[PDB]
Amino acid sequence: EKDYVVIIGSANIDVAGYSHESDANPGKIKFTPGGVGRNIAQNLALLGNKAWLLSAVGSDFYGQSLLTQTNQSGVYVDKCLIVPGENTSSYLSLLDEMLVAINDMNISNAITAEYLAQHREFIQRAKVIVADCNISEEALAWILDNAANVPVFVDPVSAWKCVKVRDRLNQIHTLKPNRLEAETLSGIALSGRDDVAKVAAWFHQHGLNRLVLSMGGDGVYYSDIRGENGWSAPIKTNVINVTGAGDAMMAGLASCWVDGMPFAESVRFAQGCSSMALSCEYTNNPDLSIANVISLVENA
Amino acid sequence: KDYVVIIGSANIDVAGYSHESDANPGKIKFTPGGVGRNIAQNLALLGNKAWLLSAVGSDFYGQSLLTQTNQSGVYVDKCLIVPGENTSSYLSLLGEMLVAINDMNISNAITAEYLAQHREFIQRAKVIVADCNISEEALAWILDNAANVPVFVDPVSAWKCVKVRDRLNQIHTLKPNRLEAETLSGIALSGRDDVAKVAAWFHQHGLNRLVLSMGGDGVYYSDIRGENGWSAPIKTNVINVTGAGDAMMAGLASCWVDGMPFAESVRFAQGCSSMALSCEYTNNPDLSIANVISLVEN
Ligand SMILES: O=c1[nH]cc([C@@H]2O[C@H](CO)[C@@H](O)[C@H]2O)c(=O)[nH]1
Ligand SMILES: O=c1[nH]cc([C@@H]2O[C@H](CO)[C@@H](O)[C@H]2O)c(=O)[nH]1
Repeated sequence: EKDYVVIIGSANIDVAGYSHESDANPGKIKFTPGGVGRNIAQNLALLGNKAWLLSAVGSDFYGQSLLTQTNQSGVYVDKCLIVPGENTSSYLSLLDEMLVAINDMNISNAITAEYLAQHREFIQRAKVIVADCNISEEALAWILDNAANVPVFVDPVSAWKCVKVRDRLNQIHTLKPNRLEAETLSGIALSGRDDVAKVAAWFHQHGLNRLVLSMGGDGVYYSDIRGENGWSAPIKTNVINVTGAGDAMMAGLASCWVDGMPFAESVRFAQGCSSMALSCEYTNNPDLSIANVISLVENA
Repeated sequence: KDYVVIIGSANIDVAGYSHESDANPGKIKFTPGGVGRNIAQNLALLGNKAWLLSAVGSDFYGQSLLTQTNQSGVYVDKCLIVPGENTSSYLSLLGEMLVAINDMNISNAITAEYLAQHREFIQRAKVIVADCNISEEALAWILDNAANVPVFVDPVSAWKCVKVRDRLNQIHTLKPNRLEAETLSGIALSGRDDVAKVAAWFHQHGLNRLVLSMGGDGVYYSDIRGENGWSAPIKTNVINVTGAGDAMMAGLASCWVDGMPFAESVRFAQGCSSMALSCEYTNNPDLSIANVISLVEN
C-alpha cells in the first residue's frame, strides 16, 4: 500500500546508568533509542504503519547508529537530517528511581521550517502527521500552516515544551496532554476529576478539535469539539517501565485514526498500547502489535 | 608490512555536564574510550599499523565505536562483536567529577580462546600492548604465547593492576602510576626517595623495564640492566587529564618499534602525554611524531 504517516520530532540516545553498591563505582549502563517523535514513529511501524521520521541527528557516528537501529524496527529514516559537526541529542539518567537527569537536545533546532519545506509535498501527502513539541515554535507553526488538511496529531512532550501549542489549538486535530500539561496550557487547575469538563471546554473554546487528556490513575478523559466526551478507566498493568507509555498511546491514537476507528474505541486501543509499553523493560515494546493490544484489551 | 597489536578494552565514554546546577539541561558527550582502544588510536596517529583485538556488543553503538576507531587509522577488523551483549561504557557526571559508573563486563569476552584464534597473527606483531581490563586468564595467555614479541602492559587501575604481580618476568615494559606501583610492590611511595627501592622490588621480581609516572614529580624509569633516571614533567596547560597515560603508553611502544633508546623513548612518551593533556578529547586528533618532536625540542 502507498499510504504512510509522517512523524516530525526528536530522536535521542537515552543513556541510563544504574549504580550498584551505591568516586567510580561499577554499575550498568544502557544505551537505547529515545526521543518522543522517534519513539512514536517506532511504535507506529510496529503497529504496521508505513512510518517516515523527519528528524535530526549529528555526525557523531552514534547518530548514524540511532538511525540504523530505528530503521531496523521498521521506520523509514532516509529523509532525516544528519547535521555536520553537531552531537546527536541525548537523555541521560542516573538511577539507583531516577536520581538525576540531563537533557541535551539543542540539535532539535536543526529541524527547521526550511528542512520541512524541502519535504513539503511529501508531508502534504501523508495520511496523518504527528508532531512533538521538542521542535521549535517556528517549525511547529510551519507544520500547522502547511498541513494542507492532513490531520496533525501533537504530542506536548512536557509542561515546559507544551506552551508553543497554546495559540494554535485551532490547527491541531488531536492533542494528548497529561494533567500538568493541560493545567499549564489552560491555566485551570486540575485538582480532581470534577475539573476536567471545564478544562476541556477551555480547550474547545480555543479551537481544539479533539482532546485526549491522560490523568494517570484517574484514567483518560477524551473530548471532541462536536460534543462526544467520556472517561476511559485505566488498564491495570504491572508497571515495569513508565518511559514510553505516552509515546505508545500517541502512536495508537494516530494508527487507529488512520485505520478508520471511532474516537472512543481509538482511545481504549491507545490505552492498550500504553499498557504494553508500561509492562516492558524498554522505552519501546518490540512485541507491540495490533494482535497483542487487541488481545490485551478484549481481555478486560 | 610491520604492525603492532593492541589487546584491551573498547568503551563508549559518556560525559554529562549538569549546566545550571530533576530534568536539567546540560551537555552530553559520547566519545571513544577504553585504555586499549585509546592506545591503538594513539599508535595509528603516531603512524603505526595498529590492530585492535577487543570486544564490543551488538548494540549498534558498538558497531559505530568500531567505525569511528577505524576512521582514526586503527585496523578494527579482528575485534569481536558479541551477540546479545552491550558495549562496555564509562559514564561520568561532571566542573570536577561528581559520580562515575563503570560498566565493563564485556571485557570478559576477550578470551584466551578468542586470542588463540589469532595466535600466529599476534606472534608476528613487532610489539604487543595489553591492558589490564582483560581477565587474568587472557593476560596469562598473551604472556605465555608472545613468542619473544615484547609485551608492553598498561596496568589501568590500582584494582586491575594486581593481575600482573606474579608475571612481571614475562612483561617487557610496565607503566604503573604511583598508586599502582605501591599496590603491586607493597612499598609506599611517600616521596621521591622511595622509587629506587620500589624499582629494585620490580626488578627482583623479574620486570625488564619500569616506566613509573609520579604525577608532578615526573617519570622515574628503570631498566633491569642498570640504567635508571628521572625525567621532569613537561610544563603543560592541562585541559583534560583523561587519555594522558594512554598517549604515554602509545609513545613508549611506538618509540620501541622505531628503534629508540629507553631514556629518549621516555621523554618522547612524555611529550605524547602532554599533547593529550592540553587537548579537549581522550585522544588528541593532532597527535603526531612531528608535533611531539616539536613539543619536546623545547
Ligand atoms: O525534552 C525532552 N525530554 C525527553 C525526551 C524523550 O522522551 C522519551 C520518553 O517519552 C525518552 O526517550 C526521551 O528521550 C524528549 O523527547 N524531549
Ligand atoms: O576500568 C576502567 N575504567 C576506565 C577505562 C577507560 O580509560 C580511558 C582513559 O584512560 C577512558 O576512556 C575509560 O573508558 C578503562 O579502560 N577501564
